[PDB]
Amino acid sequence: ANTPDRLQQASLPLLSNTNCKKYWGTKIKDAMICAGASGVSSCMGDSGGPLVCKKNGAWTLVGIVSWGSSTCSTSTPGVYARVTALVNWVQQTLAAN
Amino acid sequence: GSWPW
Amino acid sequence: IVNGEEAVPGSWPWQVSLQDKTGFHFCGGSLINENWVVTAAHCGVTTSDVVVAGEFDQGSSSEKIQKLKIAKVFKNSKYNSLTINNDITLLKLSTAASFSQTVSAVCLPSASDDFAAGTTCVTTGWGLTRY
Amino acid sequence: CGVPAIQPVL
Repeated sequence: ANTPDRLQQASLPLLSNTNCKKYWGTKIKDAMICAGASGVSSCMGDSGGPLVCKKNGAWTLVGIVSWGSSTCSTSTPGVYARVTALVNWVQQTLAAN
Repeated sequence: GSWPW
Repeated sequence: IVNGEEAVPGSWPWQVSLQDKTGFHFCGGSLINENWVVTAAHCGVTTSDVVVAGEFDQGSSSEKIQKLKIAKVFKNSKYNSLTINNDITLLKLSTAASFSQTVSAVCLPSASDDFAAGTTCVTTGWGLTRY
Repeated sequence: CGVPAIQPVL
């Protein structure tokens, strides 16, 4: 295996959960969003980092790197925590702490 | 095959 | 990231590295303000790990990085480690990050925002480039 | 939030 010293990036597309289930079946839950299967893959050590999408001039956290192919296959979608499903919990935790 | 990343 | 490319240094200023006591990078995270980082629950962070902000080259000693202590770990109650669902943790920093050109926050969505299938997004990190 | 001072190049 190869770990990079320098920060890496990749562009990759969002999938629908319905379509992502063709790869992963019932493992895909509403609080997940799939991305990739596009010739890149997140991989071990990427977890917890961002999946960001740009709109109206700014980058928004849409996913958190979570899980996927045990071989980091570039033809299988990666699975990310779906931030829209989780953001109400975030904002509250901040405001209460 | 799934795995934490 | 397999088959990605090297980033412009400092161009993903919310990206942090979660490192253990030995300095080993084990996960990424994202700054959402000066006091809080969002990461994955399954990263298993505790208050003995540290958040490293401002890094590009983890093999370089010449970067002005911020090694930030973690005061508290907030694992979302909904996290199910058996299904890896609701995979999110918040880290409250002991001392605020100092924002700069290379250290700043990512935006968060509203719960009702739509991100359509087929949209091209970006992911970043120091994960493996070859399995 | 969300607007890097050092613009990313993809």
